[PDB]
Amino acid sequence: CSPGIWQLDCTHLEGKVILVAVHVASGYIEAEVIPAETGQETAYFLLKLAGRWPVKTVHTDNGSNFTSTTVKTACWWAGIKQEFESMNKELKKIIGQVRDQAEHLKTAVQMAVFIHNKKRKGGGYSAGERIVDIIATDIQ
Amino acid sequence: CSPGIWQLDCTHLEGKVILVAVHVASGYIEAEVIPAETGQETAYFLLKLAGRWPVKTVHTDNGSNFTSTTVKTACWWAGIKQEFESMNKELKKIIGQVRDQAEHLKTAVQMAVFIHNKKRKGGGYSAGERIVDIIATDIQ
Ligand SMILES: CO[C@H](C(=O)O)c1c(C)nc2ccc(Br)cc2c1-c1ccc(Cl)cc1
Ligand SMILES: CO[C@H](C(=O)O)c1c(C)nc2ccc(Br)cc2c1-c1ccc(Cl)cc1
Repeated sequence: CSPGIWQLDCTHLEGKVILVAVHVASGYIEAEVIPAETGQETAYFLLKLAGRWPVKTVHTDNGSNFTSTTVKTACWWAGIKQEFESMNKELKKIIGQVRDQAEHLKTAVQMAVFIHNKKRKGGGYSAGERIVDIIATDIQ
Repeated sequence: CSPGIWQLDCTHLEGKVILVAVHVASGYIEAEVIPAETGQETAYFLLKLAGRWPVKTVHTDNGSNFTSTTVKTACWWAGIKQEFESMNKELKKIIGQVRDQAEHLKTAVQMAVFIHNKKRKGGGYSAGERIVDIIATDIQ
């Protein structure tokens, strides 16, 4: 599985929208609570993600997510292409587990991302260790 | 220079606040436009950063930035310690250069972060390549 492949989806919780990007080869996650499922939020999230990792292609489970000119302009600019688990259920589990530790869901979501990315898998490395290892190896 | 060291500061542009985190050993940047310079925004940004990279210690040029219980609770939770260029001027340059390409400053800022992190330095690697190389080497 290519190191440049990400999957991006939205989930709903507490009337709010959680955008979840998963680095496919590693299981590493970035996520953000957005006010609305909009082309503009998606484009913005893509720019942010691409500035941080070498994002080559993005997949989704809802293709209509990527049809706005706003989104296609963000991929154009960042040089991203499209195509055309669930680690989303596990993230939601974690969120429920830490939910009480924070007032705002947005805070709980970042706690859950932290926990997911740092958890030793294979009982081995964490997803946070695997992404860095995968991308460095691909560089050299 | 230890791989776990980050510097975090706020700048002002267009009446808005830009929080800038710099990975010291590599020059890699993460940044975000926040509505207000608040303990809560800083804590939230720290949680997000720590979920993504192995953040051990954070430095700042304004120590009072880190005195709220809100912020100290985020470091406590994420296991971050404190202490007690400018690549901020260069980021501001980039921002001015792409400013016209976007309506919202927040969008321009992410474009500038992208450009900064992908630029081949030493004419060599980009900051995005160096951080991954530094952190992977430190893992193995
Ligand atoms: C960053 O937003 C937090 C939240 O959504 O609950 C928040 C907020 C909004 N207010 C706080 C006030 C005092 C203290 Br002590 C901690 C917080 C916290 C807080 C909650 C959990 C952590 Cl790990 C760090 C800070
Ligand atoms: C994401 O927020 C953008 C901005 O701050 O200017 C935005 C916004 C807010 N609206 C757009 C509407 C149509 C088209 Br085409 C592009 C955009 C864009 C846009 C601007 C630049 C890029 Cl690279 C991608 C999208």
